[PDB]
Order: sequence, then structure tokens, then C-alpha cells
Amino acid sequence: NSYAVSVWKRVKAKLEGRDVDPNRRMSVAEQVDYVIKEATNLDNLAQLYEGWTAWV
Amino acid sequence: STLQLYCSSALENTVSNRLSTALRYTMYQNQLLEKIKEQTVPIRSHLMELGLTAVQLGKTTTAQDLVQHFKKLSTQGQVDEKWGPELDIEKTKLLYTAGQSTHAMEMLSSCAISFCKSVKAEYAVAKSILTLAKWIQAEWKEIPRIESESTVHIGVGEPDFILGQLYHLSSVQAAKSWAALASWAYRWGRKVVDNASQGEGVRLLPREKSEVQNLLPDTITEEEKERIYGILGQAVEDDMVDVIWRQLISSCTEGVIKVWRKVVDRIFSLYKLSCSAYFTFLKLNAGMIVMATLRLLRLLVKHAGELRQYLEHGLETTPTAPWRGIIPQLFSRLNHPEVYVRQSICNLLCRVAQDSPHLILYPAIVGTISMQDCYSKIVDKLSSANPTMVLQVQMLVAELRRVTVLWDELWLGVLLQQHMYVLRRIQQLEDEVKRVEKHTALMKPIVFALEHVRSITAAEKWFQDNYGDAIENALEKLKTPLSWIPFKEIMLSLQQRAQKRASYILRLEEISPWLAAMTNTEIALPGEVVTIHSVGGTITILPTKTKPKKLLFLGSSYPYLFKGLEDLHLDERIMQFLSIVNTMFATINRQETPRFHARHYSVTPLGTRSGLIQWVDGATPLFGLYKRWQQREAALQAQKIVPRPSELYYSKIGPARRDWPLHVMKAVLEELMEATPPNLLAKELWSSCTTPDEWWRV
Amino acid sequence: DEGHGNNQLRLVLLLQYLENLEKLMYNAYEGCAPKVIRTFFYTNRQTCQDWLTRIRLSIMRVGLLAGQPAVTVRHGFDLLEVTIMMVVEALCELHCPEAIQGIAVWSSSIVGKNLLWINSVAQQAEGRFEKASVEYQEHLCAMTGVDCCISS
Repeated sequence: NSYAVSVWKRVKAKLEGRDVDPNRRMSVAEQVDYVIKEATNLDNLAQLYEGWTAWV
Repeated sequence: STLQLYCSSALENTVSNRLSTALRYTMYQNQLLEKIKEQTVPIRSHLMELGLTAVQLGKTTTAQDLVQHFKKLSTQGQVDEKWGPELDIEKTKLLYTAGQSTHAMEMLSSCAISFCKSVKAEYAVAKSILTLAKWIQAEWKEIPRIESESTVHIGVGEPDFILGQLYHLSSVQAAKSWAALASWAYRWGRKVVDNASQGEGVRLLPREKSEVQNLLPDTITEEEKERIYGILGQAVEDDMVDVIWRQLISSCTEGVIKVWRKVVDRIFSLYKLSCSAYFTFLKLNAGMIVMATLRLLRLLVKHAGELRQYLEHGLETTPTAPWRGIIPQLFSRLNHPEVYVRQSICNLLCRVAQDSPHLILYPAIVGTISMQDCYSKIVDKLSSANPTMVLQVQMLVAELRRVTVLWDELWLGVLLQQHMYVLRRIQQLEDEVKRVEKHTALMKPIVFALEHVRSITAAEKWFQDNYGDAIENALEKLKTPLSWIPFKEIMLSLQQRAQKRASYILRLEEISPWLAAMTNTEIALPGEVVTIHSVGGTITILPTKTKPKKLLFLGSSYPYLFKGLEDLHLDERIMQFLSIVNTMFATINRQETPRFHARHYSVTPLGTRSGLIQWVDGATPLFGLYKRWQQREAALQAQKIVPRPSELYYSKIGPARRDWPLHVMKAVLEELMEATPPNLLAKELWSSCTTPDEWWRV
Repeated sequence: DEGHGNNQLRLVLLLQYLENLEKLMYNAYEGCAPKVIRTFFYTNRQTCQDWLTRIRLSIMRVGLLAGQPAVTVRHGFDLLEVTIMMVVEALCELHCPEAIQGIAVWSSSIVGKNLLWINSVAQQAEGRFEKASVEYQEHLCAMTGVDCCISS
């Protein structure tokens, strides 16, 4: 049952803003900007499966 | 917006009031106050409307223009006004206390807790804010009886007494003033119990009592006795752990007094959570509510013996009541390791089902199919009255389980797992023949599965045994006594039947004809918070993917779908989480023109590896429009699909394993984006708007 | 140009009495070849009183100070030659005392600042003089409006 806890802790860290760095309380704006950059970088958008169709 | 929503109304209101040559003096003041409490946030207009008005709200709104600029003077004014309304005016005292607690959330000056001793210390300091706070907290005696005299908060370590006293005094007299108190009390009792399990705790009066009890012999040993009692009460059959250590050193009469003292040292330690639960129940009775429900559930499951006298007494006796359509997690806690918890959960579920039973749509009928000791009592309790609506849903669940998967194709799917098993068996048989029951009895699991498929298959309900089972009795000709080449017979007798068409699916006249026969049924609410009138129209095999089954209901129109071999339970938890999130936005979903709302997905689990969810509301997929654009481009090129969606990537990735591009996929991505127009969905929503103004809102 | 193809978008977004996020988008979208948008949308974001002094500040140093006598700027925040955006700063005349307040100061400041330049025009002063709060001057000023008054 050590798996559900691994997801609960991840969710608590994402809400606590400790997703990227568990020692820095990233502000809401900083976390949003980081998530947008990571979700919009051509590098990350290129290593995705073909079914995802990141090009479209 | 002030102009010209209120500034244009107050403009003529002032004129209508200036001609005194009826009742145009109270509505004018209300308009001026509403213009003052904005916030956010014209300061000059707020001051002008305050001067104009200068409905007692006009005395509390002025305290907010100061908070916007002068925190100290604003808090002073708010605390001075809070002492004013000693008369029976409840709607203002609670609001003032709430507005002052938020401002008092600092933690910046550090004077409330720093002056905590000033409560009873011959106080003579320091600021008007502290004096007014003390004078208002001392008025609590003039009116959830008590929070903490000396030990509950500071005796064992807790937050500032100021916040607790304010949240408690804000109870006068009736709405949301209990949430701010209960949540705070519980959030701090959690840390108190944590530090207790890590540390310990004891009071002076009970420790002196214990010391004077075990006399004469010695109080030195009484020191360790009280320390161990506190440590145990903090860390917490648990009561027996106290006597375990008490009888170790002393080993001695007083056996009952020891526990009586241990049930008191751990009494004020859990009094925080007790008051939290009391305030939560009071707020539920008077009226986020889901947060309070989850908090109470976690407090009961974590520890129910202390204080059971509150939980067991307030939960069953008018909990909210009820909150069945808020927290369906009560079932997850029904299988608790301790007694006295499920006994109350069963009564709570019975009460929630007695009124608005549609909220619990298949709450236990599905659970009983696969905790059961309580699910059985919950079904009959929630199904005794009006058994028609419960028998109908039971037969519907039975038909849904029958239509799942069906396993008529699962036999071939499970037999196809012999890519190398049958080959290895044939190799071993050939080796044994070269040497010359081991090889014949090597596929015992496959034989067991082929026997189970027939044991479960028996008498288009007549077609499953005349079309799927038409050759099932012969498909095991060689597989039963024994290469094993006679294995594709059943694999194709059912696969070819489905492959004959694209949307291969039968109407309600299928294995579950009751649907087509159920021309009228009571309200069932198939995963919603009332239209299950008679029956849906038809079903489909969903040729898109594998393997749903869409089916309307034509309730008093509502499509759904099945999912065989899929645990639709985590999906239900995620949908509940999304609902809770959306409820968290309702406080801010007020223009808020683009209302914050995460689209839901009504999922109803019908057992392990199953589930009945609504297919979709009106929503066109994005891949649909992408394929439409690809088809349009292909047509324009031909007149000068495929695409395909997957082969299109490999078509432009060849001229670059896994592989390491690396450093090459970022180029194919650009080459694809440079071709696919980025306005496929933009123009889709643009043309799909009947007007240019509706386009903006969309 | 972009300067003219952005003030119209900002004014449109303001007309909706909402969508200040859409204007902050352009404020962060200025990478395509200004800071004026950061305050042009601040009327609905925070308030109309605020975002008014911000526009005045953004009008410098292309001109004079343009500040008014009483603005409470101390605590009021605890809550290139364009030739077009200058007049486009008339949004002040909507965030200015236009919302009930003393408007004469802003009109006088605009006149004094236009005395040093050209192509700067304010709004109708007759429509604003209805703030007399007295039927006498209210009627004396309303009789000059474009519409034809009545006689009871």
C-alpha cells in the first residue's frame, strides 16, 4: 500500500508548491509559469508518443 | 463597476431623496453602503459615500477602508465596534469577529499571543487593540460551553488563545461562524496530538492528585508514574497500556484511579478535537461543508473512543441532515477495525436514504455483489420502503453485469497468451518422442480456463449459446484431452462475428432483454444528483476503441457506457475530487463570467473491472477536427485519409531504434507544426459561434 | 501600426467591463515590438480610482507632471513620441472624477498640457457639468446639450 502514499505526497507537494523543489515554496505565479514553460517547451513536446499528436 | 452601475443609480437616488416636499432614506443608505464596500477598490469614492451616509453596516464598512490603508487603526476600530453590539444583534457580531480575526491573522506585530499572559496576569498593557480584545473575550462568560480554561491550549501547547476565544465568542448566536472555529480547533488539535504522540503532557492538579493518591510510600516514583501516564495518554485496548507500565515499577488498589487519572490527562488533550467536532456538527445543523464532513470522518476513523460521547451522540441524532450527496466515502470507512463506528455509519446511511434516496445511486447493491456485513443491512434498510425502486435497480445491475464483458471473446484473448507456451510444449513433446502424463498435463491452466468458460456459459440471449456457444462444445475437441492446433476455432467463431461489421452491437433484445421489456420504472438517478423513466433507445459497441457500450435512458436522452475489465473506482474518486474542486470555485464563481468549472464525468462502478458512466455531453473531440482538416487537405491535393495519425510521425522521422534524435524530434515537431495550421480549433470555435459577441464569451 | 492596433483592443476589452486578463495578456505580449497596457487593464483588475494615477505616470515623461492636488498616492497603492496614445489616455477622463468627483482639475491639467502640444482633445464638458447638484445650474448647463430641452 506504499503506492497510494507516493501519490498523496506528490499531490501535497504540488499543492504546497514543492513540486520541482521540495525546499522552496514557489508562489502561485511562479508555479504557473513553470508549468506553462514545461508544458510548452518544444523539447518536452517532441519526446511524446505519436498518439499524443503534440504537433497539432 | 461603480460607474455606471451604482454611480448612475445613486446619481438619481440622491436627487429623489433631496426632494423631501416615502422611505427613500433607508434604501439610499443601503445603496451608499454597498458602494462603500467596494472593495475592490475605489478609495476616494468609498470615502465620499461614507461621508454621504455619515442598517448599522455603515459602522463596519468604515473599518475596512482603514484596513486597506491603516491596519493598526482599522483593527482598533473593529475591536471597539465589536464590543458595542451587546444587544441581541447576531448578524453583526459574528461578521465583526470574522473580519477582525482575518485582520488579526498577524503574526506580524505578535502582541496577541505575546500578551496571552495578560488574560490573568494583572494586565496593564499594551495597546488599545489588546485591551479591547481582552474586554471582548471576558464577555464570553456573560453569554460549546467552554473552550479551554488553562490546560487544553497552553497546558499542553497550542496556538494563541486570542484566536480561539474570538472564534468561540463569534458563535453568538446562530451561521458560518462555527466553520472558522471548528476548522481552527481541529487543525490545531491535530498538531497537539502529534506532539503528544511525540512528547507527553500533564497538568498540575491531576499530577498532584496522583502524587497524593499513592502515598504514603513515596512521590519520587510517583514522578515517573505521572510522566509515563502522560506519555501514554499522549501516544494514544490502549487504556490497558497504562496499567501495563503502572504495574511494572509499583505493581500495586488504585488500579481504577490510575485509569481515571489517565482518562483525564488525555481528556484535555483531545478536548480540542472534541470541540472541533461539536462546532462542525453545529455548523452542519445550521447549514465548505464537504471539508467539515471529511474532517469529522477522519476524526472518527482515526479515533472514536475519545470522544465517542460526542461523535456517536451528534452523528446519528440529526447529523446535518443529511450530507449523503456530499461525501460518499462513508462506505470506505464502513470496514473499520473498531466497533461503535460502523453501527453509526449504518444509521447515517439509513437516514440519508430515508430522504432523497436517489443521491445514493447503487451505493450498496453494487457493493453487495462483491464490509458486506454492513452493506447487507444498508441495502434492506434503504430498500425496505418502496421495494419496487430497489428491485428495479438490482435487476438493472444484474443485467449490466450480464452484458459485461461479455466474456464470450475473453476466452480467445486469454488463450492468445501462448505465443511461446504452446511452442515450448510442442518442443518438449518432440524431444520426448525423440527420446522414446507430462506434456499433456502441462497446460493445466489453459484447460481450467477452457472448462470455466463453459461452466459459466449456459442457458439474443439464445444467441450467446447458439452463436457463441454454437461451437464452444467443439472448440475444446483437442484442447480438452490434449501441438494444440485446434485452438483458433473458438477464437474466430466470436472474433469474425464482431468483425463482420464495424459497429457490431445488438439492440435491447440482446442477452439483457429486460431493458427493451422495462417499459416503465421508478426514478433511479443513474449517477446524478431523476430521469430513468422507462429505458434507453439502443446500445453500441463503440467501434472507436475497446470496449465501451453506449446506451441512452430516455429519462423523464442520457447516454452512458460500460467498461469491462476496468476498475472504475479510482475514476469515481477522481470525479468526486473534481466535484469538490468545482465546489471550491462556487465561492468565486460569481462573474467570474468564465465560470470556473471542471467538466465532470459521471462514473458509476458496477463492481470490480466494470462500471457504468455517461458517454458524453455535447462535446466534439479535437482529433475529430484534426482528421477533418487532414481529409480536407487530402481532397484539396487530389483535386489539384489517410492520414494516418501515427504513420504521419514516422513518415517525417526516417531521415534523421528508440531513438536518440536527439536533437532530431524537435525538428520533426517543427516540420509538423509548420504544416498543420495552429487555428484548427481557433477557427473551429470561431465558426461555431452564431454571433461575434457570443464568440468572445465562448 | 501596432500602437493603433493595440489601443483599440485594450479599449474593447475595457468596454466588456471584464476580461482584464485579456489586457494583461497584451501587457505581457508587448514582446512583439508597452507598459501602458499594464495600467489600461488595472481599472477592472483592482479599481477605477487606481490605474488612473498609473495612466498619468505613464503619460510621463512625454509631458508635464499632470498630477492632481489630492490623489492620496501614498496609500492609494496598498489595495517614445507616440502622438496617438497620448490622446488615447482619455481613459483617465473615464477613471478620473468622471466617476463622481471634482473633474475640473483634470480638464485644467489636460488644457495646460495641450498648450505645449497639439492634437489633444478632451470629452464634452457640458455633459460633465451636470454634477452641479443644484437644479438651477443643472438646467442652465443642460439647455446647451445637443438635445432639445423641454418646457413644462
